[PDB]
Amino acid sequence: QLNVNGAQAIEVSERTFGGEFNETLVHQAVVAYMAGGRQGSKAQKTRSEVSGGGKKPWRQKGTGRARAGTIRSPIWRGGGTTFAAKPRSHEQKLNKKMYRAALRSILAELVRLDRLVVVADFAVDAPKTKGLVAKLDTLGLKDVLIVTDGVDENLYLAARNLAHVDVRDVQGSDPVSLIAYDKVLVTVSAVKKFEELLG
Amino acid sequence: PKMKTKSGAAKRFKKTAGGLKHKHAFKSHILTKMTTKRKRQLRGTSMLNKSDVARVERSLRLR
Amino acid sequence: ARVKRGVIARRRHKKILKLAKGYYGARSRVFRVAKQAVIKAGQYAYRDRRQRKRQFRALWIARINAGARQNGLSYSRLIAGLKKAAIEIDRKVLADLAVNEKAAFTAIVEKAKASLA
Amino acid sequence: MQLNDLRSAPGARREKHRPGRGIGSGLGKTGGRGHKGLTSRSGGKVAPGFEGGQQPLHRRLPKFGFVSLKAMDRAEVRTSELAKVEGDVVSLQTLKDANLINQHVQRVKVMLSGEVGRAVTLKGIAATKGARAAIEAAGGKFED
RNA sequence: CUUGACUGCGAGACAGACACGUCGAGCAGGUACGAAAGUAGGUCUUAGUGAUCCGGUGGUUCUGUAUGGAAGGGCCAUCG
RNA sequence: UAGUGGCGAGCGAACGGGGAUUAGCCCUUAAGCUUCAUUGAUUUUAGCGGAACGCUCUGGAAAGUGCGGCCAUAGUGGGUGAUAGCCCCGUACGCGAAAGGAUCUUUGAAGUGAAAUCAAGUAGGACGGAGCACGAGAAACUUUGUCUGAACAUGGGGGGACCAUCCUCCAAGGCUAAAUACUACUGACUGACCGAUAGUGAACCAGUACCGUGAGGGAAAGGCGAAAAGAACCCCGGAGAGGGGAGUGAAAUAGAACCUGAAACCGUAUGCGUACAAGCAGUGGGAGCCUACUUGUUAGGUGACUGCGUACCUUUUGUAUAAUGGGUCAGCGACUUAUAUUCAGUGGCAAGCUUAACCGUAUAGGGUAGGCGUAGCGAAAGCGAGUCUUAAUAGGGCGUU
Repeated sequence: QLNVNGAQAIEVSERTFGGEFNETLVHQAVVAYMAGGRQGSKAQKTRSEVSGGGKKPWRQKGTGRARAGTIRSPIWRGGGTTFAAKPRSHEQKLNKKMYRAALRSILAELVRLDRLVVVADFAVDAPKTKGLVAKLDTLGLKDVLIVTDGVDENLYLAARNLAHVDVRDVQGSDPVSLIAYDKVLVTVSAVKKFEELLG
Repeated sequence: PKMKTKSGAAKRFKKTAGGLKHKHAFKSHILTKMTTKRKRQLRGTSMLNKSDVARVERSLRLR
Repeated sequence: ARVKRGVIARRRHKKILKLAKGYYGARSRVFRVAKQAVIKAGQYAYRDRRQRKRQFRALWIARINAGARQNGLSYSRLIAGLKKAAIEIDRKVLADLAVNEKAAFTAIVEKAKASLA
Repeated sequence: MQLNDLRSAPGARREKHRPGRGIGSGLGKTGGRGHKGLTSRSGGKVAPGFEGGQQPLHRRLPKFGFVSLKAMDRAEVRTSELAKVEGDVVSLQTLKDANLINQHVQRVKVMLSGEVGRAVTLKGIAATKGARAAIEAAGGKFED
């Protein structure tokens, strides 16, 4: 089914790879991922929380002045924000079947647009960025996602300075970061692990 | 649970799959005055009228 | 995400206050009087697109009337020929011929003294 | 697929019209609330059940019934889902291993609402009359 | 005569915002009567009335906080 | 939800499950904990080293352009005359402590735990209260202000009035870590937070100035430039203030009240109109005049004369209304958020669907306790594709492929 660099096929499932693309589903999984990485850490003060303004600024009548009840009204420039923020969460619920079906719809389009490149194995020996630039250049390859079955330590130490690549495992791959990089490298061990999860 | 039903409405309206069933009024404490035909036709458990369903299942917290 | 609205409010005041250009006093220079004055000038501009079609229709008729009585015929006797004859010529160019081409307007009022109805 | 090229189907997301932003938005000046009276005030809510002051239905009709505390631990299974157990024995515990029956349930009566399929043995579990027949049709048996 | 001022109901309507309200057979429990066809689910008709919640009373097959009971509750009837 | 409640408004369990944490020791004397004394160990209080770029173009200035390299366990850091992985300070990554602090750990020591010896003015009760979700209610159980008052393992308490029978426990002596709550104060990282009317009241000598007898209330005020190179000298003036030059700089209409420099408001110049004409001040028509241009049947300005014309908001049956509000400008200023729920649209799965805490090398995956669905009817026991009722399977309501 899928073809590799090292002269073989893999015969992957029609389930995990090569299904039909649902952009309504992948949009929901991308908006869900991009919101669960938001930290809702902000707050503004309400009219109760701004310092001061206990008493009325003047009497209710006789003064020819509009009705006030505190120096810290939201109309006044000292006052509180009217619907002042508190730290809230922007986490939202994907179904577990719905994350998996959206990944299974992305992998199908990475195959269909030639953005997925399968290699037999991908390992560097030295913890060195120059050694991994020189091996991605044998594949004609920049702005890559490298998806292995388990991220090894030298492959993580290389390419974590390198400007346009990431090294993920299969569990740690996510809808945004394999729709963002212009190529995805999966090993043959990765498409096995993608079919344990999705097929 | 962050929405409280009226406890006083759940005593009155039991919910079935045919609707919200209730008992009848006028069946207390003055019963020799009315006929037996009017004590017979109020003895059951009626159903709740269509104009009444929206007000009751806002009280019984279901809207 | 706070947004300050000083750039959009000044370009929106400057559109309404460019449409107020040429107005007396505070109608052309402060916004609360110029907003009302540009609204009113576009209510009048709507209304008077209808009256322009009426004010010229009266002016044509008044000159056709004045140029017909030169030839011994009123307005309403001149127009009356043409449910019986048929020139199918309108008030706009008969007023232009009553002023300018006065001999070709005399030729039309004799075709209407030939109708007699 | 690009992050620059994703959108959902038409009708999946809506604009969330905001009330009170000018008189061309359609919800100008009042925001769907109309004019005076409480429903346009803030906190302008009518309590549930309130009918302007007459006796409402939840105080005018009589209370009736008691709730049985005997039926809190009672539950019903049906013959459609008796084959979902394992090991050809339908017990009280085996109905809890498959998620057919909650915990704190200790009285199960099985009705007829489908087909049994497998030959199962129902121990310590009441069955109806039409359900006992459809189990013993499919090789079942009963004891306690 | 001495009870149909019946018991269970009730097709279908009328009124009707809702709660209410009004009109109405056949089988039985069973009936007075008529010797019988049959009439009778009160009065020539329309006023003579009062929700719920609390109590009171008589039933009940229902519930009955370990179990057997009771207490309390529910249902049905009726009173304040 | 059960209960509870002028059975109103409301208040609200437990059983049973899923987890976080994990220890029980003693009153014939103990774990544990404090204080020292030591045994190793780990941190903290400062630091040290820390890779790799040149030419060219525009420019006041290069990090930007153009070309070619390099480094990378260091590439979206800070700022350097405009935007720097290779200029600088850092960063990744290694190292480092005379002397203290703190945590952990050895193994002694003095203590403490500790009240004495398995619990008597105690349990129980009567009055009056309070609590238990429980408004004393059939009111259990717990606490007690007043008054009383036991049994002793062939005892005693509970199991929601109460009594029997079972079951399970030993009150009236104690001590116990972790999981849990909070952050005035430190430090590091972070932000679909704010950017001087915002964000702390407070970016600036702010809880200041000021107001109060006092408690207390409580402001306004940031920006020259890359560098002060902050204007030597000359001229008018009062050895002024403030200017005109000259210098400085890329720029001084960046000259210190200093980036940008808007609007109201106030001016000077120019063109046109305006001193016999009545009113929401415009609009339709429209002459003349004046500027640019090119041809004229244009473009800009002014608008004599004339037709029609009683602002705006709000509130109302209705307002030019002599009804409300607005002196004007510029900023600011009002449908939000959380948690439950219903309906619609749009999706995933589908007779099933979905997890909550929590676990997690952590938006994955696990975790299906639970919630809803597949069956209803009845107040309920219950019966179930069926009850109720009545002595009546006889007659209707609800449900049902």
